[PDB]
Amino acid sequence: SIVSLLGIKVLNNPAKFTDPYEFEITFECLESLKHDLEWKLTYVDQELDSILVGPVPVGVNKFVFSADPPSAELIPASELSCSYDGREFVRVGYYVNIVRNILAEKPRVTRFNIVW
Amino acid sequence: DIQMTQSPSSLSASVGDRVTITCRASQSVSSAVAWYQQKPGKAPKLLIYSASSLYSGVPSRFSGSRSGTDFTLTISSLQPEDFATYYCQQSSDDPITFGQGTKVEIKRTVAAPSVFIFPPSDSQLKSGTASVVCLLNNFYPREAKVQWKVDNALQSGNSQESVTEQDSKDSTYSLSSTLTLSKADYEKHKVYACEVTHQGLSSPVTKSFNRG
Amino acid sequence: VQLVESGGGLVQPGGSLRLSCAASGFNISYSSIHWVRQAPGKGLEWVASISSYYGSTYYADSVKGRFTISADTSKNTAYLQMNSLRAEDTAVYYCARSRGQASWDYWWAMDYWGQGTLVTVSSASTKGPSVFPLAPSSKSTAALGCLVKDYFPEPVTVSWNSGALTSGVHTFPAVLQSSGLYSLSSVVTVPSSSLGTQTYICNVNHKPSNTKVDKKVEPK
Repeated sequence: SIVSLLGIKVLNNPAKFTDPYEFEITFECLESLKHDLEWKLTYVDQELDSILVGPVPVGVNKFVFSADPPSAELIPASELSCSYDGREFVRVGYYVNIVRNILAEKPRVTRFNIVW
Repeated sequence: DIQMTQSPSSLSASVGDRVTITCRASQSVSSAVAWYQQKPGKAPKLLIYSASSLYSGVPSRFSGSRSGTDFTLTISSLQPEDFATYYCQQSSDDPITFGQGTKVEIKRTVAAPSVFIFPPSDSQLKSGTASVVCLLNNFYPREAKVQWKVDNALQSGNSQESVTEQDSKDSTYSLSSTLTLSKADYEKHKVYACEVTHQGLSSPVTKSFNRG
Repeated sequence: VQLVESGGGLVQPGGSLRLSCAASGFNISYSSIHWVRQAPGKGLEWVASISSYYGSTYYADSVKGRFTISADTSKNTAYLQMNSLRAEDTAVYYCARSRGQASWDYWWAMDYWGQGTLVTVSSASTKGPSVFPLAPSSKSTAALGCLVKDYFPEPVTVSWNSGALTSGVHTFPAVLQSSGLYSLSSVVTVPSSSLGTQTYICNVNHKPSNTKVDKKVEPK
């Protein structure tokens, strides 16, 4: 597995439901690659951002971003993944509790094997 | 250092045409490539980001695509507001580098220039210098040749030209050529002429005056 | 979102100047700030960038050592301290912003730009224009104009008859003369029959020297 997610740091927690999500992603890359990493943030449903990283840097690297919150117009009233060349290889889920509180101490990391 | 070779540097098109601008990267920049539009006196505006994604609020007639190190900006139906510079940019590595630019100008009928020559004013001569101005007004296309002749001695090295941008109404250009002399050099000749060559004229037109 | 540059002006070779870019509508901790410049009649060239979250800075080679980019996150402002300036640094300097910050040399597209601020580096002193008539010809549509000569620095603005005359006017872009001073001409085409019966006055305004000049253009 050439790229591995080293960690995710939620940077504004807790925050307003209307505030944007500020994340810091740390990843490692063992050797150079030809295609792009695509990072998606998703509210499970609306996509809040899709960041693109290519050429992939070798070694340990970090990036921050600010993704915009979801729209309550689409949400019923009562109610992060990465891919290489379109092949999702890691996915992290969080629980979220208007003040939002992201339960950032219990991430749920799911890894898939792909061909790079 | 990655070079973005943009082509063509200039192109001439009509409203409704399809325009293709290409940019070749000297190395792989993946898809960290953007397209910007700039109009005279204004900041660039973002059009395409990450090589093929259309930026929010850009009319759908714009589109970009990738094929290796070759990037392509395409306008499907040229509109009046679309005539401007387009720059490609890579931001995959330090340094960020731009293409050299593509000016998209409007096409129109050939129009010959109206030629005017102006002797230096008396007030300027009191200062010891003399400027002779040759004006080429409302012509198309931009390609024009002006040559100064002083008592039919060809001049070189002592003139500078300036061109307007395309006129908003009739889409023509105007050109000013300025011949700069000392007063002493100015006063030892008689016949000052500028001769203009352009597509719209069957033969060169000469405007002249006699000092005095 | 908005970007506001300030601090432009005129300095001598080897002199110093500091640009500033006040950002609003976004936190500069999660966007990269760029300076991009454009010399007169040229294309865009990247100058410097800062990733204020990581404090990492990047410079075009032609300016490394001489320029220093910095940021104040509490004021949401970036600064470009330009030292040891050269004549080839004369340009309009744009502030620009790209979303996200990377810990390495990599940026997303610049989606917002400032309006640009002119920086001139030259040994020439500030100087108001000399305005000379370009008198209409005797050999009879007629053209007349104004020669706006030997001012410094850019810009000058030219109107005719206090803005009342706009049809047929062409104001040419300035030319940097070998003397180090700028020069331009502004011309207008008018009916031949109106020469001598209509007054034509070009109004020249040169803010950098706080100078206004009106000059009436009539046949010789």
